[PDB]
Amino acid sequence: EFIVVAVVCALFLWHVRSALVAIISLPLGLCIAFIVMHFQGLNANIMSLGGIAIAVGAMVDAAIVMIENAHKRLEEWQHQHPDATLDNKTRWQVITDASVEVGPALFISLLIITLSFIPIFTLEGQEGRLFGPLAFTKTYAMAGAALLAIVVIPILMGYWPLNRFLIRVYHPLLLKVLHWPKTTLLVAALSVLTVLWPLNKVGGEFLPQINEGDLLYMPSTLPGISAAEAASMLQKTDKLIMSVPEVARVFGKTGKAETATDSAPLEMVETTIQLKPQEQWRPGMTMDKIIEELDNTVRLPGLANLWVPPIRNRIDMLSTGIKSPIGIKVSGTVLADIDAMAEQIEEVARTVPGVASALAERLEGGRYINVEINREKAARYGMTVADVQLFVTSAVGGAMVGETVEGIARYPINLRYPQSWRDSPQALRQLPILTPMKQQITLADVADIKVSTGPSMLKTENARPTSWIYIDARDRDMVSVVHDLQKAIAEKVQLKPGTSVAFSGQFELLERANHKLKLMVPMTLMIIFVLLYLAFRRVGEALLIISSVPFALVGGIWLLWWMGFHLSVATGTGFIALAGVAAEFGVVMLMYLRHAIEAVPSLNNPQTFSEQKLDEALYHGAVLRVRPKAMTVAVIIAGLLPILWGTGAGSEVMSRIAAPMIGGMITAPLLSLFIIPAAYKLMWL
Amino acid sequence: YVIFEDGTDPYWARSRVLEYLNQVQGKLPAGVSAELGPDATGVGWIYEYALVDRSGKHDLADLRSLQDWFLKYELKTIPDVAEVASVGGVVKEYQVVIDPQRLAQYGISLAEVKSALDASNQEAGGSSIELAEAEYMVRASGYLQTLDDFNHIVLKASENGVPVYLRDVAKVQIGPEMRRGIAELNGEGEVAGGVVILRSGKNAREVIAAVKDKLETLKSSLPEGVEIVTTYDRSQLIDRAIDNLSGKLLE
Amino acid sequence: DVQVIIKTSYPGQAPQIVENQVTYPLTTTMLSVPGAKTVRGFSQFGDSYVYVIFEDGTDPYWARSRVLEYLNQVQGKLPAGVSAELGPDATGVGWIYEYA
Amino acid sequence: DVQVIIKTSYPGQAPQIVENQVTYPLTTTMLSVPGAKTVRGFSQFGDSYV
Repeated sequence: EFIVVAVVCALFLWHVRSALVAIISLPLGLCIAFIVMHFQGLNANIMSLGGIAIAVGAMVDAAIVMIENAHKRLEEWQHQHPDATLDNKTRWQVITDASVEVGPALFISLLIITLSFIPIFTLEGQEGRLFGPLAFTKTYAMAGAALLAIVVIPILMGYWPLNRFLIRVYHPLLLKVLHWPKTTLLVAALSVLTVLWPLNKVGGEFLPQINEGDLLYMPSTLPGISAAEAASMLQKTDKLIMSVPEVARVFGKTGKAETATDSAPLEMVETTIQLKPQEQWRPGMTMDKIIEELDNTVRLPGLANLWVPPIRNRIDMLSTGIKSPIGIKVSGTVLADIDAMAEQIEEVARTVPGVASALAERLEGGRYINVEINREKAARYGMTVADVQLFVTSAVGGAMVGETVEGIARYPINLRYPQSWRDSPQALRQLPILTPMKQQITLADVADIKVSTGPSMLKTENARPTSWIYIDARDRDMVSVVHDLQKAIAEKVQLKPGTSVAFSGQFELLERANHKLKLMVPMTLMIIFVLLYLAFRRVGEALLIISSVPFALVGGIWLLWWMGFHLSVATGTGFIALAGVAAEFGVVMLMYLRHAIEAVPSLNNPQTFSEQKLDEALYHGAVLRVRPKAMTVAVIIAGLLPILWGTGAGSEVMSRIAAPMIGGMITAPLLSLFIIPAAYKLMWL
Repeated sequence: YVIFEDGTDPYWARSRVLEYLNQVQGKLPAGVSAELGPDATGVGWIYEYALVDRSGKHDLADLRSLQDWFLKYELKTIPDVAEVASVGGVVKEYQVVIDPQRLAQYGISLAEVKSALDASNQEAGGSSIELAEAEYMVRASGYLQTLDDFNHIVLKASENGVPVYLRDVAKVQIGPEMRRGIAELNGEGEVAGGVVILRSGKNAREVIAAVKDKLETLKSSLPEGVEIVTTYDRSQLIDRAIDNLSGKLLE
Repeated sequence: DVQVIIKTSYPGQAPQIVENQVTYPLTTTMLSVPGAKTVRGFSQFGDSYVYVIFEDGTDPYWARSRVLEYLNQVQGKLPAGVSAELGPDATGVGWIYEYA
Repeated sequence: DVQVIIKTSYPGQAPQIVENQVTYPLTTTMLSVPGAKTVRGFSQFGDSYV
């Protein structure tokens, strides 16, 4: 990004030392940002560096503007007086005057950017913790850049073909626009109204699928399997997963590790598949196709396959508890009603075209061998309840009795009967019982043993039983399938008194972030308007240039639709950031145009029917002011194209945040170039 | 009661008292154990109600059990309700009274009766077998459920003879535990009630609103004839004071 | 988020018994801790786990110090041999390195 | 400095037993406390200080 920005600056100014003066603002801004975030206590991660990479161009624009202005002033001075006659005194004077002529506007523009992206600190929770560092570092970098531009840049600027084509292409369009401004504003309104077409096709999700070098495999199955069978299933599924050429290691495991952070019982597979470096396969096999091949290769009837990254999966399980991205919780107080409702919902969900699989957790899926100890019979032989259940807690059981020490180690002891006495319930009814009377009897003479069903594990959220339903959909959108499931389970499934249904997982966080972003726009607009009145001291110009963000939004959403991205929190942040850049471009344009209209033409209008010289002032404000705007737009787009076309680690979020800004910086400036002069001419009359 | 200096964190004090509690626990008697108090104080008694039954049907011992085992748990879930206490009523107690004359005839001492009574209320099964198809968990009964179970336990086994049952030395019955608190309404008679205690440093109006909403939405699940009559409510004073101050400011 | 794990062991007790005598008094007691956002909890044939997740902007150690007090307050009601042990100072996302 | 003392009593146990069963699990556990600079510890015929 730094290299490309330097190249663009050197190609636009065609002066090496000017390019150096322009780019020296980036390293010092980076240094200031790093110092401030070290003082605060942040570390270097994807978000911080992403914020700095996003702020690169927004911090170089203000310096290149002043550099171009000083260039023009020096050129004019040289054109006025003979060459080969100069000294440091007059040069320093003219450079300082040229810098002061345009400093305040760009300073207030950088302040606009900063304090208009500041309102994103209101995010709370997962998205807040994710986007905190980004906003922090972006604000720090922009503040340092503004400080340097208003303090340091003049000093080292005083110490140290293409535009003709732009003018030739701009002249006639500008004239024909100034001829009729009303029709121009009308076609602008229509170009804003034509935004409703892509908004429907753009999807919706919480966050992009940030892919890493590994991925988890956690299938859902019934708890009715043994230990040896579970180990055999693990072995066969691991050997089947290893059959894919993009797998280096496979470490499968069932049950739990010896830690409190793992509560998984047996019958629950959790494998960690390690993928080879992506430089070891055909450059056309993405992660989605690898997941598809894995899903198609390890069918293994009896499992509901699920593939997710480790970090994201564990963060989801921590924040919500549902491993899958989409999930439905059925609450209530009765277990039978909850189980029936979960079964119904699970059976209805797998008919949605986008869903790939759906599985509900059963509550009553546990087999019990109930031994009702009759107290009358147990008393007839003279033995308490404890004495008759010791024959099943220790003989048929094997509970621990103690532990032996060996240096530092310790190992437990067991005690139980042989295996031939726990074969079948009929083998229990024949258990030999040595009564306290030193007698021989069976277990059927003192207790009735039968087989039944009941709860295997009781999950309760907020002290209320709940049943979770895991949904898996990889082909269709997230919000689309969520709305489809809502409609389906609200149409063809009837509720029962005492039970509720709630969508959880990514959808709750998505809705929270959506509400926050929806209520966050007014603050940004108000800050922009305040800082604009602070610079132009008029409400007219403030509203004039603040009415330019809609074009930016239209362009951003169009580019989002064109690139195939979905609407998420990253795109929201992108729009909240693009608003400020659009406002900054409008400020620059209107400031230059205003100086133009202020200098010459304040004399002819008092004589009515005088519009010939009013257009020449606008022309002058669109002949001398064409290079700065083109340069700002070029550097803004060039400092963002790299992170847009980037394909690496963590590039998903940055590309999603950059796409809206690059989309808007092509539509808002191109339209502003014709809407600002038109509306300003209309306002001056 | 340990009262601290001014400007002290309400939680720093508890965290510092826990350490000295641990330090002194090593010196207390065998079975004594010092338990910390709740996160509220005496001034936290925000809301108080009484469970009235104008039908002469539900006895005094049922109202208190209903309170303790339903409302103490339904209201405790409110965000900032530090505690819910029960006042008045009667607690159900299994009283086994022994006759000296009939106890001497059999020649049994009280120690054996106690050891046999307090050794038949365990429930634990710690095995796991396989039925040739899948896992099979192992249970084991042992909980005491009804009264006849108390008369069906044997104290000593007579070799080839009628063993002595608890029904032979001691008779069982239900009774009221020694009452520690008595409550009563206007002039009618004793009544069981509850007391909501708020957490130190939180707003009372929101807690009262939530408590009233829950007690209202629970009015359908209560038995027929039982009603909850409020005896103390602090929201009325809050409303009156706020209205008075607002009117004063306006005038 | 800020999560505290409470793992209790009840040797050989059906899920319902361990849920009535161990998990319920813990899930209903931890909901009164200052700053507790939610309290998940599930009991198995011999164990009971309770996850207390707190609000945003809460000290990771203040939460543990405040959960210890309510753990002590509820310890007097648990069964004879049951004892609730606090969890480690990490969470599920803390699984950094794994070897075989 | 900020010092915390942990005194444990094991009646009548040779230094090695009290060091293996009492002092070692304490010295190795207290080294994970946030902010613990060092953890000294020694066990005697009946006691263990950390």
